[PDB]
Amino acid sequence: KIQDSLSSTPSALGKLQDVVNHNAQALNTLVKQLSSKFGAISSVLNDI
Amino acid sequence: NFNGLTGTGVLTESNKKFLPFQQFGRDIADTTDAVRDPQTLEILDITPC
Repeated sequence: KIQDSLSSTPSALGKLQDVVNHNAQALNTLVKQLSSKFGAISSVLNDI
Repeated sequence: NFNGLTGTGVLTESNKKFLPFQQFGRDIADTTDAVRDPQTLEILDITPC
C-alpha cells in the first residue's frame, strides 16, 4: 500500500520540494533586482 | 552601436516578429535583447560573449 499511497497523494513529498523551490526564487529576485534604478538616472551603465 | 546603444556581444539572424511601431526588445533585466538596424529594416539578435 506504500506505492498506492505515494501514487495517489500528490503532496506526500512536500518537504523535499520546498528545498528546491526556495533556491530558485532567491536567484530570481537576485536577478530581477538588476532593473532597479536605486535613485539614479538609469539602470544601464552604458547609457550613463 | 545602434543610435547610441554601445555594447558588446555577437550579432546573429533573428526571427522575432516586431511590429511597425516597435523597435527594441527586452528580457527581464531592463537590458536590450533585440535591436533593429537603422539603414536596412531587419531584426537582429544580441547574445553576450
